[PDB]
Amino acid sequence: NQKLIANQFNSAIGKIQDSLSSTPSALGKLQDVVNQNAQALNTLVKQL
Amino acid sequence: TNLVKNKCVNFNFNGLTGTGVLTESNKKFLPFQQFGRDIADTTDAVRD
Repeated sequence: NQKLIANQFNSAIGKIQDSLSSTPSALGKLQDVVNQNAQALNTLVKQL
Repeated sequence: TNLVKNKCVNFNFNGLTGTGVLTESNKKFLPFQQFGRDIADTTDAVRD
């Protein structure tokens, strides 16, 4: 079933690109880290 | 005293004291406006 398996694999990879793009919250985990650091730094500056 | 620009200078403007480089500002300062301030209380821009 080599041929079948190869097609299935290729199809799945193709969806990956679409998935990340469509779902805005896909990389939310990474984004959260960025926001928290920025948020903290703003507060420090504000305190002055 | 004569204005100095593009060099670190200690400046006293109308009773406001700060040490910073002075450069020409492209800010569209409104006429009524005299000082421009950043998030911090420090004055980002000053009118001669």
